[PDB]
Parts: sequence; structure tokens; C-alpha cells
Amino acid sequence: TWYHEGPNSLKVARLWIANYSLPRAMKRLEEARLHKEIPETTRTSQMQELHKSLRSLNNFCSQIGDDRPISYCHFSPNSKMLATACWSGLCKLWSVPDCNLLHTLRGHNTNVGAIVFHPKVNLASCAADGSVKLWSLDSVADIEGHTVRVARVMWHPSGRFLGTTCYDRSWRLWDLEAQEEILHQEGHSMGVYDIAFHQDGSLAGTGGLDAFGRVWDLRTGRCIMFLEGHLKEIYGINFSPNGYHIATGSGDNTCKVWDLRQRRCVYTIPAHQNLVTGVKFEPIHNFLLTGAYDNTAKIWTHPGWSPLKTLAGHEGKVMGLDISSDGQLIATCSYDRTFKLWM
Amino acid sequence: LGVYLTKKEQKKLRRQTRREAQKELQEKVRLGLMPPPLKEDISQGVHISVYRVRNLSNPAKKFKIEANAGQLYLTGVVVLHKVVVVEGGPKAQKKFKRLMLHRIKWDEQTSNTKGDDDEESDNKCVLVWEGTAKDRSFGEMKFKQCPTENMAREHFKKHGAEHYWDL
Amino acid sequence: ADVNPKAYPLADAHLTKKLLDLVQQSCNYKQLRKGANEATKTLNRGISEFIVMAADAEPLEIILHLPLLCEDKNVPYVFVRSKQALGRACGVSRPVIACSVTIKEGSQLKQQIQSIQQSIERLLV
Repeated sequence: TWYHEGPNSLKVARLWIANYSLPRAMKRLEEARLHKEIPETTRTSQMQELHKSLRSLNNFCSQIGDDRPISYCHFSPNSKMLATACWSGLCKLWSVPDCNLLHTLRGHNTNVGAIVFHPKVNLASCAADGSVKLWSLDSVADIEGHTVRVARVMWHPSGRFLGTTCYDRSWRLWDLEAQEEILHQEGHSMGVYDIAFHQDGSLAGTGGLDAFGRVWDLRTGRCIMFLEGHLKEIYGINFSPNGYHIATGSGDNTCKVWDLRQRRCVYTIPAHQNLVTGVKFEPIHNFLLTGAYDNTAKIWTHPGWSPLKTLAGHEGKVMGLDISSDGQLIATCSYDRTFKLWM
Repeated sequence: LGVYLTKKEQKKLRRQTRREAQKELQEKVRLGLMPPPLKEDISQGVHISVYRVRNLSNPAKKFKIEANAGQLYLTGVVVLHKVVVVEGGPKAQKKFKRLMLHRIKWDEQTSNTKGDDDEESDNKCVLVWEGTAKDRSFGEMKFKQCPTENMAREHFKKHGAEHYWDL
Repeated sequence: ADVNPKAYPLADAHLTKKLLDLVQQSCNYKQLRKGANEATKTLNRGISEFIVMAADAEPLEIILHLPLLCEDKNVPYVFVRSKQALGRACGVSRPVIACSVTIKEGSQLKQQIQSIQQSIERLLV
């Protein structure tokens, strides 16, 4: 084990993060609340919402995209447009109606990892070629340094920084503006299949193919708490909006949910058969939504973690899914090649 | 992993195999030697399964589940009203899973014995989750009975397993 | 070493061993068709369990129609690195760039086939 020196310029950023990060927590606590209690509303209201979510939803339409399965779909912060990535292609679609779409582009890359929106005109996409592309969506630059395929990419909650996580045991922290390598990080011993950023913008948790969920403090660059629970590769790492809980998924058909703040260890939802691809929490406001190759799609409480409901409209396996910010949409990319809007 | 080999690598092998043998026998006649013609599982984590059924009444089913659990070093438990859990190395579970689903017939009919005598009896099984856990607090595999749905939870409650039951 | 990115179904060294074992067993059980041509037929006919191709093919394009046929027919396809290696598993002294494990009635190989299918479906993301 070594401490590596260097990169003062990045050092500057850590300060920025600290100022930004530190100020965020008080607001998060205010959002959390507690004082009102009045349990009846919650149990009636929260329960009612969960029941509705897991009890009515259905297909609206299917749609098509390409002839390769669809590897990533993402909704914009206004939830009006979807981006769909094929093994080799993507196009941007209109949330409500879908159908015709706006317009397609065949990017220079052949097999698409993940696609993400800037929180505030831009997207970002990672793929097989080891090159991340900053897109301007009209009514920007390429990122270099990665040898292998890049599985996941995310925008810091802040807004300034992009972090990339690929296959060669390197998750790389990147700036949007300058397109520079702010941090080259090591520490897993095989592939690293996801990187997640947690809502105060303090911490990133890395899932890997070595079944070790490994937390990381961006500001000190210190490996913090290693999580062991998954006896197969950990595909998705989904952070929670509250910011004190994380959730993971894996080849083993399990979802672990670890809360560092409450010292709650891990509560395992036994979710799915046949893998898990992408777990998603509900952004605004509790619910979990996940996708495996079982063809079903699930709905979970964040309090009991009892499975509530499941929905089957896919004929094939599901690579990835994203859910409406209000929570009136659910968009799931079918393994076969459609994009299915869930009510 | 397996290699095959062609027709001509059979001949050459068959002939060079035969030749050595017959010539070795030939000298033996010249020389005058011969008259002239443990429970398995993984320590670091723990694979697990969970199963859920309508009836366990048949004893032949009640017995197998006690044996194989002790036979394969599966930790775990079982419960019912008036679910099944198993944990071990991943090889163990797969055997047991095969048993519960494909071998054993839960829909089959059996004639049970009561305190008075024998009577006929005329249920389904399906898996819920398989997965991975930080530690398996189950010490041994302990079949039991609960009257309610609550102490049933408190049973699992001891193991922080309340959630494994699904209504 | 690097393989053409386009050999999208790629098996690591472990899956590679299992695949080639199962291919070798299928050659023995007679559920094996060998050659891009005959593999194409099994797909059009609807009698294919799964498809295995060599990322070694000099004309990479000479077998690229297979994943397309496959996607349509919903048949798993995978790549291995070596066409000489595939050859050997097909009983052949010559390199074999594609091959098909075909459906067979009451196959002893069923469980193993099902297992291989699942592994390959996992790699498809």
C-alpha cells in the first residue's frame, strides 16, 4: 500500500467539493424532518401511494429502436425525453407518446454502456470503445484515458464533475469543462461495473465484478468501508435520495441495502431470479425499482423492503429501466428491442 | 475441456501402441520368459435460498428435509403455521433446490397415521429468492412449528430474518 | 490480447472451456452442425440450441450474419477466440469459424445445454 502524491489542480477541486458537500447535509436533514409525526397520514398516504404504484400499472405502447438489444435508457430532468442506447445505437424519444421520436444519430462507438443527463442541454454516454462523449442536445468533447469498455458513467450531484468507471480497475473522476483526469483510482482486482454518486455529493460507491462493494471518499481519496455480501458480480449500485442508504444488485439475484449512518448493516431483498441489471430509487420524495433477466420488473418499499408488486409486459430480458421523476412514468428497455412505457 | 483427434491420428496411435506390445512379447519367447506359443458452502459470504408452500403434512416430506439438511451441512431453518430457509456453499444449495422442486412431489397424495389409526390425505411449492448475505446467524437447521403468524416472525426475529416471510 | 470489438459475443477462459467441452460432447451425441453454412441452415430451420463462433475468422464479416439471424430467432450466440480450437472440438483437423448445437429429442445433454444457454444470455447486455 502507498500514498501517491501529485495533481494539485485536482486538489483545488476537493476543496470545492468540501465547501459544496458540507453545506448540503443540513438541507438533507431538514428534508428528513421527524417532528410532525402524525403517523396516520403516512401509513394511509405512503401506503396508498405504494399500493397504487405496485397495483395498477400497465403498458402504454411498445416502440422500436434497433436490431440489437437496448443497453441504456435515461430520462431528462424534465422527464420529457428519453435517450435509448443500442448495443451500437441511440435516439431521443418523447416521454409521453414516444413513437416517432425526435432524431437519431449513429455514434462513432459500437456498444453503449450508459447514458446520463446533466442535472441542470447535455448528455454523456460511455461505451465499448473506452471513449466518453459529451453531447450537446440542441433544442462537445471526447474523453480519453480508458483502455477497456466503460460500463457506467455519472454526473456528480453538484454539476461540475463527471466520474467514469470502466473495466480495468480504474474508476476515473473527470471535469465537464476542461475534460481532464481529476482522479485515477484503483483498488478492485477485476472489472468495475458501476459507480454511483450520493446525493450530497460526498461519496461514491463502486460495485465490481469481484463481488466487493467499496465505498470511497472523494475528498480524502480514502477507501472507507468495504461491503461484502455479493457472491457474484455487482452490476448496479443505486444510491438513495436520502443519502444515508445505498442499494446494490448483482449476478446473484439479490439486492443489498446498506445504511452507513444508521449502522443498519445490510437488509437483503430477495429480488428476481436470473440476475439484476439496474436498480432505481424514486428521485422525488421510498420505492425501489429493479430489472433482471427474469422479464419481470419490481416495486419495493424502502422501509420494510417487502416486495409489493410486479409487472410483466416484456417478452424478453430487460437490460435497463428508468422511472419518472414525479413517478407517473416507468420506462423500461426490453431485452428484445422495444422501449416499453409503463403507464 | 476436450481434444479430439482425427482418423490418421487414430491409426498411428493404434499401430504404434500395438507394435510395442507384440515385439515386447516376441523377446519374451526368445528370452524364454514365456512358454513359446464437511458440509460444504463458503466461509466469506453465504449463498442462500428460500421456499414457500401450502402444506407440509406428509411425513415422508418432513423426513427428507431433516436428512438432507444434516447430510449436506446446510445451515438454516424451517417453519409453518400450526416457509423453508437454507444456507451453505453454493454447491450444497443446488442439490437441495433440485430436491425440493424436481425430485419431491408435493402434489402427491399420502395416507397419514394419526393417534387412532391411518387416514387418507389429498399444495404447491415455488422458490422466492436466492442470494447473498453478510453472515448466516442460523447455527443449525431447526424445524419447528408456530401457531400464529407472529411468533413465527419472532422466531425469525431472533435471527433478524423477519422479512424472509411473504404473505 | 485484443479481439475485434465486433466479436461481441466473447467468452472468457472459463466459459471457453465449458463451451468447447459441450461442443465436443455434442459432436459425440450427434447434435452438432459445423460450418458457417450449416449453422445458418439450423437457424433458418429453427433447430438451433445456441451458436458458437471463432473471433479468429479472417473475414470477420463472413460470420457476422449469424448474430443477426440469432437475434431474430431468439437464439444465444457466443464467441471464442480460436477457430483452430473450435475445429478440434468439432472433431475436425481444420479450423471451424462457426458451429451450431442443434435441438435433439430427449437429449441427455439437455441440462448442460440449458446451463450454457443461461451463461450466454448473461453476457448479452
